[PDB]
Amino acid sequence: SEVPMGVEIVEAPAVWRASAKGAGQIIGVIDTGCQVDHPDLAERIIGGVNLTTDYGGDETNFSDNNGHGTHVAGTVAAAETGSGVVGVAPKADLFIIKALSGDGSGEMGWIAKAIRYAVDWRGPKGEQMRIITMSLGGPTDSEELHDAVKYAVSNNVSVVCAAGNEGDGREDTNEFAYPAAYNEVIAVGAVDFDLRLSDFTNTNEEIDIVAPGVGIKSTYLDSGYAELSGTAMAAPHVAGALALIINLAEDAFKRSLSETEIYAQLVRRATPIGFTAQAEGNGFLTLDLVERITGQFTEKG
Amino acid sequence: SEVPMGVEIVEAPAVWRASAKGAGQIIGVIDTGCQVDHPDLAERIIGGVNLTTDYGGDETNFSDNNGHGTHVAGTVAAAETGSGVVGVAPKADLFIIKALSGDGSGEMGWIAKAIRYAVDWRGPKGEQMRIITMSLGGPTDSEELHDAVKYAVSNNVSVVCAAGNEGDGREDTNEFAYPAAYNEVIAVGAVDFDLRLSDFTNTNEEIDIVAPGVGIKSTYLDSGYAELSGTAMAAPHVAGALALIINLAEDAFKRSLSETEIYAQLVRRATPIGFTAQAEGNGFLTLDLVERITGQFTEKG
Ligand SMILES: [Ca+2]
Ligand SMILES: [Ca+2]
Ligand code: NA
Ligand code: NA
Ligand SMILES: [Sr+2]
Ligand SMILES: [Sr+2]
Repeated sequence: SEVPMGVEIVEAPAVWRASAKGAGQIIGVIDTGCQVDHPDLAERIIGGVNLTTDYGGDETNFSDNNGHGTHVAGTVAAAETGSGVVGVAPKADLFIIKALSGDGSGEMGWIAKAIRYAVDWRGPKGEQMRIITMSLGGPTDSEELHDAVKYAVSNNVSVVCAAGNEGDGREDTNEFAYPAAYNEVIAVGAVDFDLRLSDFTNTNEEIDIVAPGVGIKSTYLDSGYAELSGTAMAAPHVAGALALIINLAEDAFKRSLSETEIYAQLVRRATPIGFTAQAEGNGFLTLDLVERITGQFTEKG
Repeated sequence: SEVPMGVEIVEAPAVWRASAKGAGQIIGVIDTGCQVDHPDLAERIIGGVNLTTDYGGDETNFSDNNGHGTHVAGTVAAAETGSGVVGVAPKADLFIIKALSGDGSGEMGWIAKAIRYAVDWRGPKGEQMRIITMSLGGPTDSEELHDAVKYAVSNNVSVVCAAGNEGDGREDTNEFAYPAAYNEVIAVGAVDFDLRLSDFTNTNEEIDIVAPGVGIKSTYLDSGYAELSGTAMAAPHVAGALALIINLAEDAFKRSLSETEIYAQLVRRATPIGFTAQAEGNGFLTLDLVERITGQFTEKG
């Protein structure tokens, strides 16, 4: 089906109805930018920015030299179309922030302003962003990346990061990457479709959750489709999951929720597997877990 | 058994082993003070303060004129003894803050300093407090009660409050009490042993969880035992639950956790019943829920 397996095990379809499919949420994608014209993405993308000196400092060209950030974006919100793929939140909107280059590398300061950009951003109506996603990592702790992050988190924005693919198969070796390594962030590691712990996934004391990250079919360059692998692919499932969660929990609680409140709601939709918390964090993302533990039986007409 | 039913449905016994029974955590009880000599409490109480002008401004007499704060304290940590009752965290220590009078009333400013006291407190080693509990409510929002609360929460202290017993049986009438009504607090409503929604429990958009609050047998005055009722009795189960949760989650995550992190861990040990979130918040406190969803089978020798 139009739906990939990762969007499936994560249980997004079980909650689309109650979540309005992510409708009304704007997700910032910080990556190598995006193919704006891909049929599976064009009505999701409502804008973007270029902060690399790719295309020579060209502030408004945020298309994709790599293919990476096109992939990630599909996982977050590839729309339903009969065609290709659907993302965890096919009614959420994507703001593209190209802060990586065609070589897939970026300088700490490209990231930091990307974060700030998205927080400080507004669009026509005053439509602001609530989730940001970054399937990208750096071995280096520079403060003020930290600060951009803390800037975000305390203006009720949720920050979702790939954990890093610099690890072995020991839960007990711990390997870090930034910004996933900061506490304020939602740091996502990777498992495959058999919930086996992918080898490359960084383990540490700051991992929040894991999601599918092996052979993820999603939107590719030149209106294509490709299967990539990495914690870069895990991260966006939890990015989308958050648009669902905000909607369905703001319904239920009948008000706005804090960053804190959102995180708690994410975490209660996580199911431990058999790995340590340094490896799986709070568990694997199971978006229907709350319904399932509650088991009300309702009429059917 | 020495164990009351509320400590039982809440599933405290299922996690005592892994939590060290609350060992190493100091819970502040803000109430009508406590019978320091009750056999079921004396080795739990490691100090206390009097901030009422009961016993004429007598700063160091924190015994109990009412019986209320003796009850609450038992629910939090009545120790195992073969005798009477056991609390949700029978190895946690209690600091008594009398800020209510023999008439069970207190002035907003007695509360506010009680909170501040406990935060700013230290004992011999530099043993500080992590949980505070307040089975007490006031119809009035005075800022700087708010601030005491925010003071607490941002110095990694968790604040646990009775929701209020000024409600009907409609989930949709919403009735408030302070400090339970502030967002930063963990506000607890009451259900009975059949998970029926007790009538008196305040409902609103700020309720976090519910726990047993009908006919709670606990430690009473003059080394007695009594069954009281109210959200005042719900609150302490979640107070104790937090000492368990901190211990077991700091084991698992192998570091210190923030206020945020603690709350998420509480909330994932809550099971919705069939009521709205205005009524049950995130659900009923089920301390073994995480194990149960994870279902690893381990050897037995
Ligand atoms: Ca490792
Ligand atoms: Ca009501
Ligand atoms: Na599609
Ligand atoms: Na006892
Ligand atoms: Sr985190
Ligand atoms: Sr709250």
